[PDB]
Amino acid sequence: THFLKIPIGDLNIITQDNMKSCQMTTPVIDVIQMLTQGRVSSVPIIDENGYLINVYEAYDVLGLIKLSLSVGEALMRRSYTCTKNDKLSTIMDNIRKARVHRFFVVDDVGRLVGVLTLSDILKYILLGSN
Amino acid sequence: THFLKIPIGDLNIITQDNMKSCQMTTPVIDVIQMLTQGRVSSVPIIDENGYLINVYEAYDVLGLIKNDLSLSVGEALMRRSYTCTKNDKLSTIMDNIRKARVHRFFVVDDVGRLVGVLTLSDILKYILLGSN
Repeated sequence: THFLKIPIGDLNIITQDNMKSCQMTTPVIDVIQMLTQGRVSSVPIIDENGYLINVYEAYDVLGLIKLSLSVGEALMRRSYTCTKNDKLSTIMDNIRKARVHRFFVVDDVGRLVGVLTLSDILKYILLGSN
Repeated sequence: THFLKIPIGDLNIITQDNMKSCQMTTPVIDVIQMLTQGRVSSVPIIDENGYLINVYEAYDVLGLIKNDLSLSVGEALMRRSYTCTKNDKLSTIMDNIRKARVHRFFVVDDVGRLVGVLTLSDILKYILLGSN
């Protein structure tokens, strides 16, 4: 019950592997390949310096086709994140509301530092047994 | 634009692989193991005769924890405030996936029994192959 108030940065649950990113100039078709090959349902979109500006989700692709155009153009006019300091309690709530499988972790300036997956939260809970 | 009107049962996208199920009496703690080991975010709840009863999600688990996770799936369902057939058109299914935000759609036959599943991942691969 006390683990809920502990900052995720100390919960040994954030990972920095398999979080390949894309850019405003990345073709959608290329991002689809990233989603399928990487077993992920969303890819982070950052700039040249590493700042997280948004994300491209498998859902967006479904809306897109009711190809080669970049991610920027694909999101043109159509209808998330946390820091290592946030508490697991508020994060689990935001995950439920937004219904996403990955919460990207950004530093104090907005740069992508890691990712917190729903899978790792569940495993944390599973071990919560014992 | 014509593939959107084709029934998924003819799109060679439905699978019968990783789809282990559970029951109303299955302890949530056991369900959590299925989600993690199967690398899935939801598990189909079926009964003794194969009928699809409901679906339990990882999001549901997060709900129970604002306490003991040995409680059955049945009881857990009480604390929370999906499906299709091989005849449904791809267009209808992609819209429902988008609106409900799920990664898997369980496929049932005409009698309501689970016969397979349709993952978002496979829909994407189907789209990707659109590079012909």
